[PDB]
Amino acid sequence: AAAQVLSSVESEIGRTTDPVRMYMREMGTVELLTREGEIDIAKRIEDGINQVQCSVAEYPEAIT
Amino acid sequence: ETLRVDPTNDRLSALVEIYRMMRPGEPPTREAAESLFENLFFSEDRYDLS
Repeated sequence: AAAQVLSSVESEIGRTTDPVRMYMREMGTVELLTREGEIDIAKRIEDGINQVQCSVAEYPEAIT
Repeated sequence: ETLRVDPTNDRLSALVEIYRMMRPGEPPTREAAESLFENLFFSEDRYDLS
């Protein structure tokens, strides 16, 4: 539904070249879950890094 | 005659079209439109006739 509100405001955009407005619009749709939402994705960081490291231990050339 | 050409109705849609003429393309958040019109003519600091 957020994208729908973007597009109605975009149908009115009266050639306002001001990139301020443009950026402001896009960011205006994206909400921000706080507290734990942030840590959520931080966990995804850690597991991605360890993933590749597991491969390094397991893989022949990597230890080499 | 004026009333006929103006398809807009309530206070809010008037504030919307106001805001959309002044800032065409910026999404009409309610408080932004109200604050715009209010501050245009009724802001003490902005508006002094003397």
